[PDB]
Amino acid sequence: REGVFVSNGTHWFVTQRNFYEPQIITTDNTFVSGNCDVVIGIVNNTVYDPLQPELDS
Amino acid sequence: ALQIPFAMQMAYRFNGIGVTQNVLYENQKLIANQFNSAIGKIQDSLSSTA
Ligand SMILES: *[C@@H]1O[C@H](CO)[C@@H](O[C@@H]2O[C@H](CO)[C@@H](O)[C@H](O)[C@H]2NC(C)=O)[C@H](O)[C@H]1NC(C)=O
Ligand SMILES: *[C@@H]1O[C@H](CO)[C@@H](O[C@@H]2O[C@H](CO)[C@@H](O)[C@H](O)[C@H]2NC(C)=O)[C@H](O)[C@H]1NC(C)=O
Ligand SMILES: *[C@@H]1O[C@H](CO)[C@@H](O)[C@H](O)[C@H]1NC(C)=O
Repeated sequence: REGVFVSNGTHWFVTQRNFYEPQIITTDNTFVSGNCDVVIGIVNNTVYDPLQPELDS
Repeated sequence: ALQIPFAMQMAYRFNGIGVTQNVLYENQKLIANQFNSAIGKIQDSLSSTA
């Protein structure tokens, strides 16, 4: 939604474009459009869903 | 000068005009082809219009 995806070599994070401030990638940081077969250079990772732990417990 | 992939640079350029970056990424080939054709048209104009 804002910022870019970065990787320190082992983990992927999202951070604002003008200042390194890594955050866990969640559904509140990103948006969904299309699928994996269209975007050139898309990488595999996981997106944390803040709702899941609230309903699991 | 902070290196950035050109496609991501264009993603920022698109966000700056109110067009969500997924439009760029989904249409990256079309946009690149339109850019190359526009450049070719610039070449033809400069080579033909005194
Ligand atoms: C990339 O970032 C991740 C996330 O912080 C790092 O993983 C952590 O590393 C520290 C040690 O520096 C551990 O104490 C944490 O438990 C790790 N957390 C997880 C979730 O793995 C990772 O080490 C970083 N990689 C580099 C090369 O710095
Ligand atoms: C990212 O993950 C997807 C699956 O989540 C990978 O897609 C697989 O691609 C291989 C190669 O054609 C297929 O044989 C598999 O069947 C695909 N998976 C599924 C679930 O259909 C994709 O290749 C991965 N990309 C990278 C760069 O790791
Ligand atoms: C980046 O370019 C290299 C070749 O220099 C290529 O092997 C690699 O797959 C490319 N990655 C992406 C995401 O386009």
